[PDB]
Amino acid sequence: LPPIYCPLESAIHPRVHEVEKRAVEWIRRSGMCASEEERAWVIATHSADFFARFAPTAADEDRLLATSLFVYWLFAFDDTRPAQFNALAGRVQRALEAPSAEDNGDRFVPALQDIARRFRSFGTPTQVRRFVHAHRAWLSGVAWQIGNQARGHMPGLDDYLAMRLLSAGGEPTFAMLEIATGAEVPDREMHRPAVRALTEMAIMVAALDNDRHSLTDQNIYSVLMHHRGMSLQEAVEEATKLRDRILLRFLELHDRVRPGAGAELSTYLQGLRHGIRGNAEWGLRVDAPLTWAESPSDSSPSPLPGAPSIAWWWDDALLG
Amino acid sequence: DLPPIYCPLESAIHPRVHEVEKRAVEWIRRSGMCASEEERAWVIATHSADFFARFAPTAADEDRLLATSLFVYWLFAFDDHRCDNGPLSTRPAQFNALAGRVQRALEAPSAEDNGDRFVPALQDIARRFRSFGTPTQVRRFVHAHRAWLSGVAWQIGNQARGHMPGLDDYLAMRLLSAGGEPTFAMLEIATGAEVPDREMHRPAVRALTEMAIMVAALDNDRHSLTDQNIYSVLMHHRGMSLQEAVEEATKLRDRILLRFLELHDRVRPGAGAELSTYLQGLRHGIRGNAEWGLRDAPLTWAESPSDSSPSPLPGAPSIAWWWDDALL
Repeated sequence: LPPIYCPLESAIHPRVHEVEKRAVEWIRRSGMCASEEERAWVIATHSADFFARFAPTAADEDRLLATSLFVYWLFAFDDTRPAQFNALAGRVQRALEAPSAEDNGDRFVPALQDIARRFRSFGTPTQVRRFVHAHRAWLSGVAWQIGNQARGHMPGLDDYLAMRLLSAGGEPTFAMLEIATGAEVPDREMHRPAVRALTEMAIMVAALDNDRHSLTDQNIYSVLMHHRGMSLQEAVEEATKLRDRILLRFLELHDRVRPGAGAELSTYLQGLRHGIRGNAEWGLRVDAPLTWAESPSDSSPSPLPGAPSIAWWWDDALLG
Repeated sequence: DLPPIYCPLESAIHPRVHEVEKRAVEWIRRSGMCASEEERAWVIATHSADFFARFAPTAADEDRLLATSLFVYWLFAFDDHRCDNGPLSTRPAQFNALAGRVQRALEAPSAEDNGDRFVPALQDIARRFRSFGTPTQVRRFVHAHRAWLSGVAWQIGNQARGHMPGLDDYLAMRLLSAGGEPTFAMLEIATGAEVPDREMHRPAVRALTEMAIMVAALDNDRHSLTDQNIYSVLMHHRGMSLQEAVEEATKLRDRILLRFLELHDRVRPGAGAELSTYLQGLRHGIRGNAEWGLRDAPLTWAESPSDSSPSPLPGAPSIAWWWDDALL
């Protein structure tokens, strides 16, 4: 119901329409889609538009295209029993890490191995490893989500946020920023806990803005209605306060970290911000005047009570 | 009828192994990881300090060898109570949630246990790793850890279904499920020798690491001799007798160790000091895994490999890139 708090930079790659054209071509020739109907559904995600908002100045069009292809792949992959899914997650992950892996008629594997080949031609082995690890973390979150559903386990807030941090696909999406820009972030800066907390907070906000398409009954609203005995409206109210409070922490930690940051880490952080805005904006649009909340619905500087898995995001002692 | 192991690698053990084992035994008693005295004695009897003292035998800091040794105890204990034997060993849906809760606890110190006695123990190990490892080395460990849990989740999925994976899926799965990724990723932590990203992530070093892990895994399948292991896989998929499968298994394991030795000899000369140390660790680890498996008494080793082919293994495309030098 209420308008989104997002005081972050909005921009989109100027060559977005050219990337999109090539991406529609790759989707058609990729084998990942059985019928015309399924290819139109994938094309209709507008994933080139989505990702062009994450890396709006990427110098290499090919880089943007490759990264964009994976966002199309991820929406096509998302669209299985836990036991089979755990095997499928293992095979798909192996194919990403081993080019000699063979498809065995699985329609997703050749397409991901084509994305991986492209990533290997542009990115350092280091950047490829970051993407590989982010990819496994997303697959873990999806395995967790499919598990809860098969059992009829509605997770509490803490488990839901931990799981949705992985299952929403934000880890692999944000790990593509460097591959798209070419700006290699040194280990010493990338793995600073402060930078990990910023990455996870960007991911968590994009995930909660995606949930907002209550229009998978494992979502923040279901979780709060089931565990707090709230109505839908009391839960939309409570979800917005949680989310706004996370993005308020992100802006605060970002302003403490940005000043000292080198060129490559600065580009990456601008990416986090472009991606949070891009994610909210793309969700609302998929050129109408959009209204944005000028102010957060909850301004508390404190950790979320009930969510101890994310409280370290607020512990400055632990982030230095 | 069990042929001796081909392992012409350096066997060595930390001179302070007994001092570290004593501290390890006391941590175990205080950890809360063990419900009963029978469990404490089971975990102590793994001799995991002996095990990892063979992986990092010149570790300058005893506290680093202790912390990495604790995770080896933890791993045996978590494998035996939550992965291999209890209600979760055929309940992938419940395991996927545990894998998620444990992995999150490793990455987030503010995480709460929720009635899990394995979690506070892991968090203590994690606190140790963050006290003296770099954030980079901690992330290398965290990522290796999730990789191992994904293998176990795959394995448990296969078990619930009574699905016997083919050779390709079994080697892919077992590369993860046998716990070699997070075991080998603790070398740097024990040792203190931080390997730069550009060296660590080199396809050649990744392949040497996978090969080290795959030999240790198949040495572990041998040590344990329906069940998903190399022997049941070859018996089911090639219609072999146990005896033919034991011989086929030794052959393919020996082929992988030969490629590892061959790639090692090409990479080692140019390696800087930290990558050299890491490499030595892979070698010490393969041998130490095999040797700890067979235990005072004289051990017999095979002098020659049972198969000397220099090409990729038939029926396992997922590992063929270990032999592709243009890619490495």
